[PDB]
Amino acid sequence: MCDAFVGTWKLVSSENFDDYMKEVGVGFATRKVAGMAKPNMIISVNGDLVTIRSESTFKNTEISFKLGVEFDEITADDRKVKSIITLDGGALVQVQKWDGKSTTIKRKRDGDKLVVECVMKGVTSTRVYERA
Repeated sequence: MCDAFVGTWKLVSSENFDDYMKEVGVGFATRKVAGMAKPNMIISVNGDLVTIRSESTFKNTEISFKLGVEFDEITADDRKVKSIITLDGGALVQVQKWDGKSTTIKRKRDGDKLVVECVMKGVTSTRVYERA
C-alpha cells in the first residue's frame, strides 16, 4: 500500500510557497522561518496505517492516518484541522478543512521525484523532493 511513496525525501525546490502560506493565513514570522527550512519528508507504512513526518529546524511534525478516514490534525503552523487523505490516480491527495476554509495538498511521484502541490483559493505552491 502506497509503496511508491515510502522513503526519506529531501527538499530540492520550492516555488510560490510564501504566497501559499499567506493565503492559508500563516503569520509573517512563521512564514520567514518555514520558508528557509529545507524539510525532509519521511513516509512509512505499517499495514493500513500511513505515517508522514516532516523534519526540519523549523519543526517536526507527524501524522498517522488510514486512507479515506477523516482525522484530526494540528498542522506545523498550529491550525487545528480536519484532514482526509485519499489515493487517486496514484497521487496522495490531502484536504484540510478548518473555519470554513479548505486547502489541498497533492503528493505525486514523477520519475525519481516526489512533487507536492499545495492549493488554496487558486494560489498554488510546488515543492519537489528527491530521495535522500
